[PDB]
Amino acid sequence: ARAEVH
Amino acid sequence: PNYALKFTLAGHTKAVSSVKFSPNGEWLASSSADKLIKIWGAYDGKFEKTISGHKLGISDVAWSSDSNLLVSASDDKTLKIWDVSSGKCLKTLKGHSNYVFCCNFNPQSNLIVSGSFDESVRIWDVKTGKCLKTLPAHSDPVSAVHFNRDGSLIVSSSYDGLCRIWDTASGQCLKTLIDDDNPPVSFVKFSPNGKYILAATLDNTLKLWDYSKGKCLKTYTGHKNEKYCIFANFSVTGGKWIVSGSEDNLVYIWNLQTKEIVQKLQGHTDVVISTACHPTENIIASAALENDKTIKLWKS
Repeated sequence: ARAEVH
Repeated sequence: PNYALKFTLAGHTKAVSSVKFSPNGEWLASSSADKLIKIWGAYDGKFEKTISGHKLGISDVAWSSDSNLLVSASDDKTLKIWDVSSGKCLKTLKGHSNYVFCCNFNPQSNLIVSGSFDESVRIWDVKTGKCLKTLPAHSDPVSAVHFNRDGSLIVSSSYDGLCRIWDTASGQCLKTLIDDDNPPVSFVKFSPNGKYILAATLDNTLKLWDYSKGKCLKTYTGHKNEKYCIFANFSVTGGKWIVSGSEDNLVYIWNLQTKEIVQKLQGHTDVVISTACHPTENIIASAALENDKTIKLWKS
């Protein structure tokens, strides 16, 4: 999700 | 402007992922990695209600133009359409083969557009919940999707470094925008008047494009953005500003025309991932990640 870095 | 902290909204148990003000200005909706959507009073920050149903973290939530519905995008690979007043999940949109990251209703709120880690953009019918079209839009996760003023166009952004404009009816790619470098595009949206597109790239830069001419008109710098997909806004209730969160835990505000930084809001203890501007009052909502977990309301 957005809260995690891709 | 002179934005000052007025309220801090605590409730989410994990990083907040997005915040949006309802078009009628009454509420603020927030989504979080805690799998929940929360509603708060836009003026007093008073907690209103919690909407649950997603099986995994949520990355985005958006309001229908009449403020009656919400659509959320989750890592559970679905989007859910919710009736805000009742809290009911009207439809669960299934079709993406990977995490759904971004979503928005079109102006008529009869369609929903979504972007996924499956590298596609999907267009759904709100009433039936069926997918109408699937666009093989990008070659990396889609970070943002937004309809233009009349809903005839969709703009999408991706980690593939591109911003693409699609014809809603035909699904054809009408334009691809990219500058002299190819950093991931982490956010994009049309301006209120629909003439421009504001795009964020993971090289600490925000850019205002005249998509018709395919030219970059303004660049906004000074903040930190190299890791997260941080939202950006057009503030129009008072002075015309550009607003955005930053990885240095601050909210940045720029003069849209001069590109100068006019204010920086301090208070959050972690990355400010999302900001939203109230439709009629000079109010800004900001949300932060895991080490913070709160939403803050600022007024000028």
